[PDB]
Amino acid sequence: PWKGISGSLSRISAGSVTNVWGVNAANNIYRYTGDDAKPWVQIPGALTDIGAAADGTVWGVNAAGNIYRYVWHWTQIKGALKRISAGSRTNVWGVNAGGAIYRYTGDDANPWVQIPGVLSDIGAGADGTVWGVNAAGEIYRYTGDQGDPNHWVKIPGALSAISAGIKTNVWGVNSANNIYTSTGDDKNPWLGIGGSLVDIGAGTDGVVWGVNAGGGIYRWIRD
Amino acid sequence: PWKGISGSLSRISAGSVTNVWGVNAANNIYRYTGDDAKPWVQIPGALTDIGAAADGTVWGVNAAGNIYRYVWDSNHWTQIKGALKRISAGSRTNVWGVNAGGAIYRYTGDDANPWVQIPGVLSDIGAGADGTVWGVNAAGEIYRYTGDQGDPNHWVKIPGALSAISAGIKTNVWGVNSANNIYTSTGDDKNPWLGIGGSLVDIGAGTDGVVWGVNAGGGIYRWIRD
Amino acid sequence: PWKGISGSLSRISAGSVTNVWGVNAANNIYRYTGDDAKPWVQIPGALTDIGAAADGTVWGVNAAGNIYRYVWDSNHWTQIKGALKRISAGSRTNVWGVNAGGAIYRYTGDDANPWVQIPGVLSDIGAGADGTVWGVNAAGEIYRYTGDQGDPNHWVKIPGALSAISAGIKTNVWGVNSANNIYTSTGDDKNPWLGIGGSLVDIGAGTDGVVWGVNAGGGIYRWIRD
Amino acid sequence: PWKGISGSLSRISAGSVTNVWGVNAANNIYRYTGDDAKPWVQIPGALTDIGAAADGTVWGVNAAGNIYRYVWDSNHWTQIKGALKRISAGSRTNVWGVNAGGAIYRYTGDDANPWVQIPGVLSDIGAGADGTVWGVNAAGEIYRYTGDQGDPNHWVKIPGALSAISAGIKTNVWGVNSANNIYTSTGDDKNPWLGIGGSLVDIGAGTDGVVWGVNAGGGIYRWIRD
Ligand SMILES: CO[C@H]1[C@H](O)[C@H](O)[C@H](C)O[C@@H]1[Se]C
Ligand SMILES: CO[C@H]1[C@H](O)[C@H](O)[C@H](C)O[C@@H]1[Se]C
Ligand SMILES: CO[C@H]1[C@H](O)[C@H](O)[C@H](C)O[C@@H]1[Se]C
Ligand SMILES: CO[C@H]1[C@H](O)[C@H](O)[C@H](C)O[C@@H]1[Se]C
Ligand SMILES: CO[C@H]1[C@H](O)[C@H](O)[C@H](C)O[C@@H]1[Se]C
Ligand SMILES: CO[C@H]1[C@H](O)[C@H](O)[C@H](C)O[C@@H]1[Se]C
Ligand SMILES: CO[C@H]1[C@H](O)[C@H](O)[C@H](C)O[C@@H]1[Se]C
Ligand SMILES: CO[C@H]1[C@H](O)[C@H](O)[C@H](C)O[C@@H]1[Se]C
Ligand SMILES: CO[C@H]1[C@H](O)[C@H](O)[C@H](C)O[C@@H]1[Se]C
Ligand SMILES: CO[C@H]1[C@H](O)[C@H](O)[C@H](C)O[C@@H]1[Se]C
Ligand SMILES: CO[C@H]1[C@H](O)[C@H](O)[C@H](C)O[C@@H]1[Se]C
Ligand SMILES: CO[C@H]1[C@H](O)[C@H](O)[C@H](C)O[C@@H]1[Se]C
Ligand SMILES: CO[C@H]1[C@H](O)[C@H](O)[C@H](C)O[C@@H]1[Se]C
Ligand SMILES: CO[C@H]1[C@H](O)[C@H](O)[C@H](C)O[C@@H]1[Se]C
Ligand SMILES: CO[C@H]1[C@H](O)[C@H](O)[C@H](C)O[C@@H]1[Se]C
Ligand SMILES: CO[C@H]1[C@H](O)[C@H](O)[C@H](C)O[C@@H]1[Se]C
Ligand SMILES: CO[C@H]1[C@H](O)[C@H](O)[C@H](C)O[C@@H]1[Se]C
Ligand SMILES: CO[C@H]1[C@H](O)[C@H](O)[C@H](C)O[C@@H]1[Se]C
Ligand SMILES: CO[C@H]1[C@H](O)[C@H](O)[C@H](C)O[C@@H]1[Se]C
Ligand SMILES: CO[C@H]1[C@H](O)[C@H](O)[C@H](C)O[C@@H]1[Se]C
Ligand SMILES: CO[C@H]1[C@H](O)[C@H](O)[C@H](C)O[C@@H]1[Se]C
Ligand SMILES: [Mg+2]
Ligand SMILES: [Mg+2]
Ligand SMILES: [Mg+2]
Ligand SMILES: [Mg+2]
Repeated sequence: PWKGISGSLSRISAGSVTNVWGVNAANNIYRYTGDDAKPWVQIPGALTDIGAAADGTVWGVNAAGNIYRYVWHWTQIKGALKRISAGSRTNVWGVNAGGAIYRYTGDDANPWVQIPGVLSDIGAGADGTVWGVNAAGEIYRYTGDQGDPNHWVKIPGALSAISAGIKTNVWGVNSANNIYTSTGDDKNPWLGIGGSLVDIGAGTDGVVWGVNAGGGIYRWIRD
Repeated sequence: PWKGISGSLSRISAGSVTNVWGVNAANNIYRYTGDDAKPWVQIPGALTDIGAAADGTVWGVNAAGNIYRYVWDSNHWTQIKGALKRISAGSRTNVWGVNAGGAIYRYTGDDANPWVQIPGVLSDIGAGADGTVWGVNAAGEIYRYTGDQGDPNHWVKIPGALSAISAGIKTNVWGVNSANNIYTSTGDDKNPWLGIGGSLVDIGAGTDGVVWGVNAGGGIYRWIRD
Repeated sequence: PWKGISGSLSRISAGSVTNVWGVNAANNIYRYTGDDAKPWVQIPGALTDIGAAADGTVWGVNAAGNIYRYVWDSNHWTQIKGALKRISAGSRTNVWGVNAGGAIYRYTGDDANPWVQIPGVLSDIGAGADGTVWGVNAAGEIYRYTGDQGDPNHWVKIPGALSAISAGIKTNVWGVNSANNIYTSTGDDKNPWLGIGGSLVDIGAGTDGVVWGVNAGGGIYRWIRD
Repeated sequence: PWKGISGSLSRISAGSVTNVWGVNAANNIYRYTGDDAKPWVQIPGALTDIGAAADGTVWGVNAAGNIYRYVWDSNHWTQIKGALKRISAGSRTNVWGVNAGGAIYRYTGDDANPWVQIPGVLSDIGAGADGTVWGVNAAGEIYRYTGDQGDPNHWVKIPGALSAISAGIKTNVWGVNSANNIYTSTGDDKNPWLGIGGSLVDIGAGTDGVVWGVNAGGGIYRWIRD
């Protein structure tokens, strides 16, 4: 099931059990302390989406679309994005307000390359896994680095938010707030997990965190 | 070549050099200690197959078909609903099994609804930390999973014949045939197996390259490269 | 058994076979080179404890209690505000320490506000790449962190007595007691430790299975399995 | 020291102990089997440089400059548009090359638009699983990539001279100079290299610490620590 963790967040990302970040409705930024009794520290800045990777990589975008990378507070990286996901230093993707899709090049002076397609959310994993959903709710998995010249393969179902920590840990929520996890069977690809969430973050190590419409925060209790 | 390790085991699984478990003919459970002078510690419980992952995840099944996950606390094991005969854990997120009728199952991550059936028929399976999955059927035919890579037939047949298989990562795949001959994957599907000297009935191939096996008389071996 | 490695060190930390660091009695800092013929290179600075992670992260504290993180450039170290006496780095995201009054701290990832106090009292701590954390208190009592797993008491006591502890991953946990006796975790909380021949005063257990130690006379050892 | 391994190779790359590939003077391709008694299996195709990652990713270039990625199925290789002379694969997401005019390229993850030029001029490059990238230029000057860390000049020069370099992770960086002398990085940019006994013309340094090399007469060696 799910365990409630005190606090309020509107978007959340989990790269690993030790790297979990979110933003609240007001755009305040928080990182998970590892202490469930005192679970958040506020990190200076303002963001509306955030992507936290297994290796400690953290990227975010603000309401205007400005893009930032955490420097271990924030360095702006040129461009404009509306949603962002970071699975690792080398696998960072986002989408802009118009739905265009970009992947980070690793060159801060020329930081994005556009990837053909249209998406409204995206999840990028440490292992290179990339999944997305479009405005209508259609679901895609990236194949453009695997020889597919149409880049994306549609996977049945409908989701509004998605997160991929690894090939084997992919979760999303539909517009109704129903929660799904990928089965690993493209012909029968989702299994419903009880609960209601509006955003979700799935880590490479299996950790899964989510927030519901009211801002309540949950960690999946797999044991 | 192989280094002989003291003790007696019937099935074995290796996820990493620090997470290697086995079961003996009496169904006792043992974990490798890291010291070849005192290699095994008995973990309470009874199992007939076991899967141990690099991330620490350990799953097992017993003679009745009951399914267990190790909980790393003083309760030791939790029973997960269902019935399985063989099991393999590549990681927390990549756990597969085969039931007594040869049906194939993948763990869903929901203990309340824990398995989805994956099409096919197998007799042994090996799952890895990177999502890699290989299986063998009762006639010895060998398959690698493709159902998460857009293949509507779920599995691709790889030439050869094996009776047990293990695949802790895409790059470390090993099996044995019914005659106890040992093979490792070349990574070339058109020339897929290299014979390795020795004799084993079960094998465990870790994500980190460790390889452990057991032979028909209970003898235990670890692979030595240097 | 242990292989003796030349040189002299007082404390040691191993994150992986390629990231092993120590300090000597003079507070000089050394990094393992990967060649047992010329095993140490002195890194400029002065420290009394050090934590080295598999991901390359290295943290240290000096005799004054000052806290440093290695920056992997010609500046070498950056001072992080606060005071600590012992430190362990499992990864960039999992760094813990204990101060001179036994209070426990976890790194927040914000150098401007770097520590949160975790309830408890300890004298040594070992943090891993998977989030695993073990500690010991001054009476030798042993604890494993549970405060990120819903436990309002933050730690579970594990039977036994140790004075130094290291835990680079859930599956590779080692310690020494005040008499210099060496123990490794069995993974069974009801039968938790296996004695290992040898004698050490500090130990470092890597994510990849590497294990290094130092003895009371400064002697340095690496664990050999094969 | 080095262990000699049978066979003959001209260039080599090691991503992990289980993913090591090379090419010989005839441009034949070989993969390491894991058994030093029968160490190589020829993989069909022709290449002049190769990069093999810990995650299984393998890229290569041929004498014409054509670029290939291994597809782990019976087709073996897929050609990727462009021309390169040297290549290194740290992981699926971190692949770099140098073309015959010394221009530097990073893989974009889009086979239809596969390369972005990174400013600079190099003659060899080594990329790691953690994003680490090192290069050398034709005069032997050594650089480490900083262009993803806010540096508008993209590279920092590290003292010394090398002709081939490999960097499977931040903590395992090795090279050779034009005189075939072997060096490993100390992690101290002000005292950056340790000389290692032996003689090699190419080297591959894995994410897991494995190190392989080849010498001018085709001789193949693996580094042994214990
Ligand atoms: C993460 O939850 C936040 C919440 O969003 C509020 O900002 C509140 C004032 O602070 C809590 Se953290 C105690
Ligand atoms: C990440 O937070 C940003 C914020 O969104 C504003 O752009 C502000 C002007 O700069 C801060 Se960076 C401290
Ligand atoms: C990622 O930022 C994008 C931005 O969203 C615009 O599409 C702009 C036309 O292109 C930049 Se990338 C130069
Ligand atoms: C991922 O982008 C999708 C897009 O959202 C549309 O569904 C379009 C019809 O197909 C593309 Se896939 C090139
Ligand atoms: C993930 O897609 C879901 C979809 O959102 C609907 O809830 C539908 C009723 O079930 C599908 Se899963 C067959
Ligand atoms: C994660 O789903 C939550 C849901 O959002 C509601 O808060 C409900 C009251 O509790 C469930 Se937890 C089964
Ligand atoms: C692992 O080998 C075991 C063996 O299976 C027997 O249980 C025997 C009683 O003890 C040996 Se060593 C623990
Ligand atoms: C793993 O061992 C199992 C055992 O096989 C029995 O099913 C017993 C009922 O439960 C133990 Se675990 C309490
Ligand atoms: C994995 O367990 C299977 C079991 O073997 C049976 O096929 C049963 C009909 O379905 C269950 Se799925 C809980
Ligand atoms: C893996 O399952 C195999 C099965 O063993 C049979 O060979 C059957 C003819 O093919 C299925 Se693949 C759908
Ligand atoms: C792995 O398959 C083996 C098979 O089991 C037989 O030993 C056969 C003689 O050789 C094949 Se490898 C061509
Ligand atoms: C690591 O051992 C050191 C030792 O601590 C002394 O600094 C000595 C001067 O040199 C030996 Se070897 C570098
Ligand atoms: C790690 O070494 C430290 C040292 O202990 C001193 O505190 C000195 C003030 O700073 C050096 Se790093 C400049
Ligand atoms: C980690 O440093 C601690 C320090 O030891 C003191 O307890 C001080 C009162 O609080 C600081 Se937290 C910056
Ligand atoms: C880890 O801290 C321990 C402490 O050392 C004491 O044993 C105390 C009685 O228990 C606390 Se656990 C809240
Ligand atoms: C790790 O704990 C040790 C302890 O330090 C003593 O050596 C005691 C005699 O044995 C216990 Se292990 C039962
Ligand atoms: C890897 O070494 C090879 C060598 O390059 C030659 O192709 C030779 C014909 O066979 C040796 Se061993 C496969
Ligand atoms: C990797 O080998 C290549 C080879 O070099 C040739 O370019 C040929 C045209 O293609 C083979 Se792969 C079909
Ligand atoms: C990597 O290939 C390069 C190539 O070497 C040339 O510089 C060409 C002008 O640009 C291509 Se980028 C497809
Ligand atoms: C890596 O490229 C180097 C290049 O080799 C030259 O040394 C040039 C003077 O500096 C560039 Se760094 C912009
Ligand atoms: C790696 O750089 C080497 C260089 O190649 C020369 O061997 C020189 C004599 O020594 C430097 Se290391 C100071
Ligand atoms: Mg997201
Ligand atoms: Mg098995
Ligand atoms: Mg320590
Ligand atoms: Mg190379």
